[PDB]
This record gives sequence, C-alpha cells and structure tokens, in this order.
Amino acid sequence: MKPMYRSRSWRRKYVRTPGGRTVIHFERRKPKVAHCAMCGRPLNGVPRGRPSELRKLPKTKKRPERPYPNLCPSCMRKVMKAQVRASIT
Amino acid sequence: GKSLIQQRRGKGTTTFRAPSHRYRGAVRYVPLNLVQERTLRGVVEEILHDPGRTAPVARVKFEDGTKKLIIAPEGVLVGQEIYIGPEAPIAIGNTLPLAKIPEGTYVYDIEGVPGDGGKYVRAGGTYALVVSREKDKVIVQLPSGELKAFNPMCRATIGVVAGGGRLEKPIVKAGKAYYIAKARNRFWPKPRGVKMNAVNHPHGGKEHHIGRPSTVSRRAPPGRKVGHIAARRTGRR
Amino acid sequence: GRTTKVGSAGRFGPRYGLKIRRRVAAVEARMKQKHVCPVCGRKAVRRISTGIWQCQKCGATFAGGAYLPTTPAGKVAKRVTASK
Amino acid sequence: MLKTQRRIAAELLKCGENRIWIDPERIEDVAAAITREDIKRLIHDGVIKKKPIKGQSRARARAFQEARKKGRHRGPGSKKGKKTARMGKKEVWMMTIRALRKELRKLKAEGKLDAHTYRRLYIRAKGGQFKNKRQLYMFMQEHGIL
Amino acid sequence: ARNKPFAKKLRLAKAAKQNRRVPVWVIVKTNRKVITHPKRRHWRRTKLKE
Amino acid sequence: GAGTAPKGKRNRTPTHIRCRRCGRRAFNVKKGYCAACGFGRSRRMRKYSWSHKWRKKRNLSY
RNA sequence: CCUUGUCGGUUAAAUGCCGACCUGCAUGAAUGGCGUAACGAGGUCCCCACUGUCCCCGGCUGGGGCCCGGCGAAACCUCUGC
RNA sequence: GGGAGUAGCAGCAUAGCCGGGUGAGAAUCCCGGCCGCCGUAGGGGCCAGGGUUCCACGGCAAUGUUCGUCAGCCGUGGGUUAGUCGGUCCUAACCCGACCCGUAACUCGGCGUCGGGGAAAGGGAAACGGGUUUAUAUUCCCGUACCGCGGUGGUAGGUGCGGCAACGCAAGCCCGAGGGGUGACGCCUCGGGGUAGGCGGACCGGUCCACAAGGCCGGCUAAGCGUAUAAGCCCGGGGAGUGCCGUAAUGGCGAGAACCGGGUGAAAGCGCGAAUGGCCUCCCGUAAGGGGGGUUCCGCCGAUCCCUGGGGCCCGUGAAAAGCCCCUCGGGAACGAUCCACCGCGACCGUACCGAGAACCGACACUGGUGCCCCUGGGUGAGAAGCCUAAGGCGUGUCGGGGGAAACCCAGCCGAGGGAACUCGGCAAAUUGGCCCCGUAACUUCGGGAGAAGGGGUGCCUGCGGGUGUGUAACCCGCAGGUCGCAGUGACUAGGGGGGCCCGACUGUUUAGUAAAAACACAGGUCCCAGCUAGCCCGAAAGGGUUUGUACUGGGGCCGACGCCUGCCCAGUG
RNA sequence: GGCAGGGUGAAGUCCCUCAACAGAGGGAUGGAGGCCCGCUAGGGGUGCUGGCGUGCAAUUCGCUCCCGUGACCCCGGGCUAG
Ligand SMILES: [Zn+2]
Ligand SMILES: [Zn+2]
Ligand SMILES: [Zn+2]
Ligand SMILES: [Zn+2]
Repeated sequence: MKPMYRSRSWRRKYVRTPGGRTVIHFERRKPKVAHCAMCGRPLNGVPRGRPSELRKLPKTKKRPERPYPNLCPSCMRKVMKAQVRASIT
Repeated sequence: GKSLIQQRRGKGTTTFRAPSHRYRGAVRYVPLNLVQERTLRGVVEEILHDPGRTAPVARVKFEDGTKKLIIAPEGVLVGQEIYIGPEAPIAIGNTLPLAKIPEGTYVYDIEGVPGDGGKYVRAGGTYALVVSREKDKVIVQLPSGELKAFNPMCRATIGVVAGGGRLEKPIVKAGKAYYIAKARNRFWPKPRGVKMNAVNHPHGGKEHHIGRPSTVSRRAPPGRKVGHIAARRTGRR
Repeated sequence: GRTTKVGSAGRFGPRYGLKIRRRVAAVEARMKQKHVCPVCGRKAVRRISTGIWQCQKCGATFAGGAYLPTTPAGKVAKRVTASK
Repeated sequence: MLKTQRRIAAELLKCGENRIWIDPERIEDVAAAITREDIKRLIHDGVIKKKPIKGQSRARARAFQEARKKGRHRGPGSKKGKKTARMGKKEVWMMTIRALRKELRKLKAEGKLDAHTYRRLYIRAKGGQFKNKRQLYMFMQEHGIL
Repeated sequence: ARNKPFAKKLRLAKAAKQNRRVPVWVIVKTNRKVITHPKRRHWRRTKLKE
Repeated sequence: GAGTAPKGKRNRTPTHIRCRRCGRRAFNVKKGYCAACGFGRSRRMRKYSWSHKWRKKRNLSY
C-alpha cells in the first residue's frame, strides 16, 4: 500500500476479479446531507453526492419544487406568513 | 552565567508565544465614527466557547448584516435584541456611555479613553460598580478594590460577565493541568530556583537554601529580580 | 447508588485525598441534575460547555455560570437593574 | 538460466516458483527455450507442470466437533478462559429481554392480555425478575392472568 | 512510481555515462601509457552528491 | 546510545542540495540560501578574507 | 562523638532488627513539625514453604577446545633469557 | 622482519543426503526425490534514501571470510510509452521581496501596507477487467466505459403540469451582485444493516489410499449503466393521564402521545456488461495444431472492512481556503438548455529495480538503526499468546571434515540423606501457577486492602437435561453413571506467600555510554508586583514578547496529596 | 498514522416482596478510571555485577524484570544558534 492510500480518507474495499485475484479498490468518502439555515434540521429532497455524482443530474433532480428550498417546510411557512401579514397596509 | 526563563521569554520564541491562531477574533466595540448618535440595533445569533478569553462570546448581527463578537453577559439568550448607543435602554447586554448609567449599576467592559474599545473588567465572572457621577469624571469601583475615574463619555456594558465560579472545583491531576496549560501555552511544569545550580539562578547551590533576603529592590537590574520584588511587608497577616 | 459516602468521585478510588474528593463530588452532584428554564419553566436545562446552558424541550440557549446557570452577583444585578 | 524459465512459467501459470516442476530428462530442451512462446509450448506438451496444492485435512476436527456437540470434551479440565468471556455479559441480557418483549407483544396481539397487564409485565421484565419465558409463564399462571 | 526532479535525472544520467573504462584503441595508440581515468565509481563504495 | 545507532536516522530529507549559481551541494533547502556563495541571501558573492576556498579554486597564494 | 549507651523482646550463642529510657557532642515547627490508608524493579529485619547455595561433590546433553584440508591478521618486540 | 602458517572463520535461525548433469577441474553451480527452518514474519505491498544495482549473452586476473563452472563482480548489447495514477491548483503553521524606520554602514535588525511562495500521506474533474515482453504496463493491444472544452441536429422551456401536503417531474439563454449549504473535522462507549474471509452437507470431474471406509484439488465474474429499503427526519388524519408508547441503555407525549396511511433517504444485492474470457479435466500424428465436456445447489460463523444511528467527557472545544450545488435580485436579446444523438481536441515532468540478517546510514555482503509503515489461511485455545501445520519463501542469519579424542570453558537436564550450616547479603536456582466452588484478617481517606490468606475438584467413554433460536442448524450452562493411569490446566501456557521498620503521598521524569534513587515534577497551601502609555522581559536603536490578553488576569518566590498543627524575637542584614 | 485479548464494576436509570407508627430485605440495567493481568504491536532498561570485551557492535546479545487509553508512541512540514 502506498502512503497516500495509508490515509483512512479512502475507505478501501476488497474485490474479487474474474481471474480470481481479490484486488483492493479505493474510493473517496461521500459528503453529508444538507441542513437548514436556522433550525439545523436535515433537508429532504436533496441527495448526497460528490461534485462528480451531482453534475450528472438535472436541476429538478437536485431540489424540491417549492419556494425557499434552503429551508424546512415549517420555517418556509413561517416566513411566508410573516411576509403576507406585513403586506396588509 | 546562564539566562533566566523570564529573560528568555522576552526574545519571543515558540516556547513562550501565544497560539492566537487558535482563537476567535478580538472583541472590540464599534467605533464612534459610525455611532456619532445613530444607536444601532442587533440580534444575537449564537453563543460560543473561546479558548483565549476565560469567558464565552456571543455573535451579533447588526443593521447592515455585519456580524460582531461581544463578551457575553450572564443571562443573555439567543434571539435577544441588544442596543448600542446613547438612547439605548438600561437592560442587561446594552452598551451606553457612563454619563447615562445611574449610580449603583453593575457594569463591565469599560473603556479607558473613549474610542478605545474595551480594556477593564473583561474576565469571566467579574463586575464593576458605579459610585459617583460628575461633570468632570465618573467614579467606578473595580474588582481589585480600586476606585478609578473615567471620562463620562467612556462606553460600558450593563450586567455581569458570564462564566463565574471556575475555581470552586479543584484541578485534580497533573494531566488536566497539562491540558489546561497547553491550551494557552503557559510554561508548565515549573522548576524551583533553590534547586538549580549557581550558573542558573541567584538562588542555587549544593545546599538548597536562599542565603540572603528574598526581598529585592525596585532598582535592581534584570537577572536579579527574583523573589519578593519591592515588598512592603511579608508573612501571613 | 451503591456507595454510602462517595459519589461521582468513586471513579478514581483511594487517590487524591478526602477534602478534594468531597469537593468534586459535591460540585458534580449539583451540576449534573436538571434545572428550570427561564423561558418555558420546565426542568430540562443541561450544560453544553463551560458557561453555556441549553434546554432540551424548547431549545432555549443562554449564558450563565461555570457550574450553575446563575450566580449571586447575577441575581443582584438583575434585581437592581429591574428596579432602577 | 533455468531461473528465467522457472519465473516465467510461474507467472504464466499463476503459482509459486517452488511449485513448478521441470522434467529432468529434458533440461536441454528447457534451456533451449528462451521465449515465452517456447515456454508455453513446453507447458502444453508437459515438460513443465504445476503440482497440486498439498491439502491439510480437517477430518480429526470434524470428529472432535461431533463428539462435543453430543456432549464430550467440555468439562472443568478443558476451560482456559473465564465464564464471562466464554459467554458474554450484555449479550445474554440482550437476547433474554428481546425474547421476552417479542413474546409479550405476541400474546397481546392474540388477545390474552389487556394494556394494563401488558404494561405491568413490561415493567417487571425491564426490572429483570424473570430471566426466561418459562419463569414468565409460571408467574402468569400462579397469578390470575393466563 | 519513484518520483524524481528532471534536472536531477539528467545529472544522474551523465554520472552513469561517465562510468566506464578506457577503450582499447586508446591503449594501443598510447603504447600502454593511458590505462585508467579518475572517474571510475562503484555504486556501493563511493557515493555521489545526489 | 549516541554513536552507531543514531547514524541510522540519516534517511530523512537532506539539509543541503545543489545550488544553481555555485554548482555545489550547499543550498540550505529549508532556509532558502546557500552556505558557500550566498545565493538567496545576497546578490553578491560570499567572500571572506579568512577563507581559503576561492583562493584554492583559483590556485592563488594565501 | 564516648557507643557494641542501659533495660526488654527475638537466638544455643545478636557490633543486628524491633520497643522504651533521656546524659539532644551538634532535634524542632511552610530551609515545615508530627502521623498516615493505597502505591514502590527504593533501603532494611523476621517467619512458613522451597531448593546442589553449602556438607561433597557426581553423572549426562549440545557448541568450543584437540586432529585434518583451506583462507589468513594484530597488539607487542634494545640484545638476550637457570 | 619476528609474533605465525598461529588467533579468528562456534555461541543470537546447529542442515543437509541419494541419483543424474555441466565442465580442464564440483562438499559449495543446475534438475528430481527424501529430510528440514520461517509461518500477525525470514511471507506479500510500498515510502524515503540509493541510482542502473534491472534483463539476456559471454567470462573467472581481482572481489565474495573457504571453493567456485556461480554471482548485487567483470565485459558486450538492451530496457522505464498516461486526458483518467501522482506533481501543476487551495490554503495551514511559516518564509521571501518592494516601499518604510533604524543602523557609521551592510550580504544586519524590525512593525504595518501591497504582492508572492508554502503539503508527492491535509482539501482536491474523470477507467475497469483480460492478454502481450528477456526486461514496461490502470501507461501497449482487445473489449467495455467516463471527464473537461468546442461544435452539428433535435427537444423540454420562453408561451407546461400532477399532488391537501411532505413531494414528483427534461422544466429556457447571456453578463454581474447578494445569500444559504457543502467542502468541514476531538476523545470514550453501544446498537442495527451488510461485506471480505472461513466452516458443514449434497452433486460433478480428477487424484492418494491392500479392498472397503475415507482424505485432498477445482467448481470464477471488474469498473460502468439501470433498479430500493433500513435508520433518522418530515407531511396528512387522529385526539390521550390512577396514564399509555417504546430502547441494549438513556427516554417520549395538549409546546399534541397511541393508532392509521404516505414522502424522502446509505452501504449493499439483483440485472446488462458476459462466456468458445479465466479455471479444471478428456481423446490421435506432436511442428504448427485438431476435437469434446464441466463451470451446479442448500445451510451456518463473521470482522480490526463499509454504511447508518444513539449515548457520555472537557477550568481542555478539537483548521482554513479554493472548488462544487441551490435560491433571489439587477441588466440584456428573442430565442433556446443541466435532456437525447453524433463529431473533434486533451500540452510538460515522473514511471526500471531494492525497499533490508547483502541494493538505505553506520569505513564492511556489520546480530545495530531507518520501517512493523500497511496486510495475512487451519487446529487447541479468552486470544494478533505459546506449540503444530497449509500457501508463499528459504537450506546465503556463506568455511568444512573427524572423534567414546581427554582436561577446561560457554549454554542446559537430573541428583540419595539433610535443608541456608553458604554468603556482606537466600546472589542464583528452586517452589506456586489456568478455570469452577467454599472461605477470607489487621487497618482504612469506607473507595480499598483482596486473586488477602487458606481449602476441595478437573482426563476418556455411555447417556440425561436446560438457555436463545422455526430448527435433531450453530454457540453456551448443568447432571448421573462406567473406566485407566505414579501423575488428567498431564505437553505448551501459567502469581511463592505472610508479618514489622525508614523514606517518598500516588500515575509520571532523570545523569545517550559505570548512579533510576530517599533526587525532579505533581495536584494543593501561602507570600509578593501590577488598573494597561501598567508590572516583568529582549534589544545598539527602530521596534517587540506576555497581548486576537485586562485582577476568577498576567508575571515572580517558597513549601509540597490528605489529617492535627504551625510557638517567642524587628537589636543586626535586607 | 497506531495501540490482540481479558478482568473489576463509579455516577446515571430502576424492579420485586412483606408491609406500614416505623421499616425490613432481595434483584437487575449501565460501563467511568493519569484502575488491574497481559514478551498483541510498540516503548523502556532492574538484576545476573551473565556472554563479549584487537567485539556482530567506538555501548551489542541472552535470560530475568517494567509501562502498555495515556503527563502514551511514532511520522511529514516548520521555528529557537554559542
Ligand atoms: Zn428549519
Ligand atoms: Zn424547524
Ligand atoms: Zn425551556
Ligand atoms: Zn551557491
């Protein structure tokens, strides 16, 4: 094993070959899930992936179709209600 | 002879230097330039532990989105509104000039000359007391028992510093003391000079004893000021 | 609670002496219990760090003492500043 | 010399060099073989072979296991580790309490327990006075639950 | 595999080309007066300066 | 102790490498200067009167 | 210091160890005084068990030493040598 | 020159014998067989360092502790192929330059501003399997893919929908600004879901075994593309306290539980890739080469490998930036993609081999060090222990041959009777030893002492019961009976105990190479200076350390856990 | 970047029974510690005053002994100079 693979940021895997060799494969680690700005809750409808995995996806498969996708539904309803209540006069 | 530890500290080496790169930023007031008489308003976002402050800090978002750090007062919540300026109200966490703070009020983070940013009563658990007000000066009792006069335009914050009572629980272990002193790289462990050799200390020698008074004049040169420096008295009472 | 005299200081056995063990046990037994929230009024407040306290139900987060959420000087400052 | 043929044949046949065989009546033909073509030809013919692996049977161990399953070789003279090491401490409790809770839910679904009794039995089992399902059932019988 | 700077590689190549004995026709042409040169070197006795 | 065994820890990175201006192995790799010619520390050459190196290189009398 | 101080206990037999007595040449209170459970490859005395430590030494194993073939130095050296 | 044809070529891994061959010549080189050693390293992979030691052919003047036909030696010729592996890019601690101040001056010293460097194990676009060479291969060839940039033609869209909702969708182009997330993080402990690897049974071929019974070998499937649940978190309905619901455990609920449905969401597995590819075996002339077959199922254990969730600790809080995704806003044109298909292009350097009881450092082919840095089948067994063994490697920890061939030395085994009479001193050696049950003192900081002490038992065979589990699957816990030996943790593994005194409270550190301690440190006690342009310190100055700091703080002394205590003297020196 | 395996069992969280003016007993869960055993790896260097002492070695070898989740061990990049 090279020193760059002796790093533990590579999550090795043991894999058997058609010719029967049992080589070792290395991969990089997956980033964590998106979180809400204020509440800190995990967001739904947003998948985990590295830039490689996320750039082979269209836009509408990377966030929900509703306003303020950076927030959770509770926070979104709050900000909408506040906007509409400020927009009375 | 050979040098002392306090002489080696002056040269400024890694063995004696503070690891400020580990710390949250510096804590200063907004300048008077922007606060001629504007009386800005802010909201607390988060409260944070600082490794170089002996007290917790709080992050505050202001008028223009600017985020500043403050020394946190005891009782402050996340989501509070704090005010800075002359017409601010009298409430824990608000900053006012000493000319608008009545006698008998508890205060912290006071400026020496206006615009400084905060110098006195910053430490965890401390507070100062306003004693008298006048046209030439305001007078304040400090946590050392000293009464000091400030210009009445010097700014200060109302309340008490958070984080008091650290010293009611003992440190129990050399290892805990190691970690505490490594956080801020204080010289630890400490040697005794009466157990050094003569080249190393004014004390020192095979027979382990100070052979002359420990009290040393204020006018003695560096390399010699060890023991009780310019002591008015000694002993218990 | 198997012990008669010792508490949280049973972790390090016959070491470090009686006065010190007693003090540590007392402070920790006062700290680790739950406390009343200044917002919702329920006994759900725990310590997060040195000087930072948090309620588990409502999510209130405030700054306080090192080992107890309040201090005597804080109490007196609250009273004096409320009056005047 | 013949080291070249040995290593090349070991690479081609996916084995160790100490497992290759060269016929001693043909060392001249094997020395005349310098190319991998020649070496593959000689392998095809049968001048260079790969011996089989040697084995190490397990048939004594099979018999020991069968006898132990029927009850031999497990007396106070064969144990070297502690009892808590041979059977766990927390694992026993895990399996016990999981069995108990499974059985209680099964009974409550079949209709022989109401919520009050289910709850009191749940609390008893958490407190840890049963230690097996037969003891649970005996307690239920000697009280008036069934 | 094993990482080298390029100028270093070139200096090593030169040091390798340098290490051989005097040809035979030079000895013939000099009548056995030139037989060696001062840059013979074995990899396990005298080290280079890297 | 202090002799034969510590000599085994000379497989780290070298203290000096070859200099581009001087030619020889005296360039301090961590400080960024040469100990023989001054490259990286001075435009001018290192040249002391108590030294014999440059005189030897030019076959000069001391 | 005189000193193997005197008394008692431990031995068949005690310049030892433990306990006391004060005549402290020249003890003594944060150059800390007196105690102390737990801990120590620290120093010291005794008991049980155990033994080639010893009475008193004996037999066996392997590697050297000895012989044969091969390679082949050094310290040191006035000349010599009852 | 004498020493001397002498010492050394032993000790830590005691290894060779038989047959055949080559060659002038063989204890020492090659082939086969027998016998051996290592086996959580003497095996496999690969940094730094070395630099051609790599490969083939041909040699034996010197080298190799002996010989040598051998060789890391000598000579002659050869050998390292990348859009995807690494460097280049970002920043960390930190450094440099210009200006600026100081210096008699500088190649010297320094704050701040601007700019630039700084990681081949930190962050960070993109490839897998098979074959090919004397020596290279994720680099060459075959097959099957991917990334960026730039284009060609169409399409969604501009000018569109389904769902109460959570959400599901191909869901417009070009410049700039702002915001959010990600990148992005400590230590300890536990659960769940999987995988590598292993074990058992059946079947198919081959092989070993006096028959039989039986044993051993093989029975394969990469990236990529397409497909879902678990946990956790959410959306609707629902409407609860003598309470219900749940976990390995902590727990949850009118600030909205049970219960009923749904959404989102990992590692994996499944399918295509892909079966005249790889492995095994069977038949005739043997030079190319011919033909045929098999590639099946069930059941267990299971990681220190992968994913996912909880809990506990801090007077201690465990990086940043580039890059990438999304939303909003402003300004433009009327066209036009983050979707489908096709084409083109992709620079520079590294790439051989060792990686250590012979390729590194130590003057050596040195029992040392660097590197144990990453990884390892079966049995017994708590076990990565010791012992035996498979794979793989070696017989090069590079001098051999003789022997009743002594004395003496080094490393080991046994010794009648006595049992420390030895010696400064029980030095050394011996005794005990694993597991289950019984039983356990003084003293104590009530935590300990404590495995105190001391005592009894243990093998093999024939059966009977229990626990979890669907299990005549697997892993564990007890009982009775019969029988053999001097001896049943039979080898390997594996504590001698107790009672007093001095010192030091404890864990820790120390005179590299004659001192490991009663010496140092330690928590803790007490004293001193200082309100910041301070106190203490560096410097020739400019400036600077403590300071991204402010008396619960910074600096300076002495004593030294804990318990009871700490008396008199201010004439002298300060 | 690393540290096999095993033991003891602090806080925290509870259960059962008789009861009852009081109380008295008995069972679990949980996994802390500058804790314990341990030639796991790794680190150190007590005694034999052993071998060697022109050595394998200008500080090594063997047996015995000590620490081994922490004030621990080690690596790459940096700083302090008579
Ligand atoms: Zn939210
Ligand atoms: Zn929310
Ligand atoms: Zn609350
Ligand atoms: Zn130079």
